[PDB]
Amino acid sequence: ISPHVNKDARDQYEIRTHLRLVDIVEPTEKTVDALMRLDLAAGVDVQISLG
Amino acid sequence: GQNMRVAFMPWNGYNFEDSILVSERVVQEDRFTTIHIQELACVSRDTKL
Repeated sequence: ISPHVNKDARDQYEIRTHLRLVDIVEPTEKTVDALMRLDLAAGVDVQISLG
Repeated sequence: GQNMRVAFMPWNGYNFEDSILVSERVVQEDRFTTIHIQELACVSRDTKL
């Protein structure tokens, strides 16, 4: 944090990345369409694996 | 129907060749009132959405 010398003055930061897994077994067209038309809060990444 | 007391005569033309002149008494007595029962349905389906 010191622009010059002062080696012992430091700041520790962290970027915590949270991961949640939702498994949907036995999909239906109705369920999939509902999921499609449902929009999620922004800034939340969603990756869909299929099989 | 009902047995109404009728007279055969022209009356200022309100019974002109097919028309019928009816006293207010017969509508006061509920001579001809009738009940109609209508049926309305509101359906609900498991739509694709």
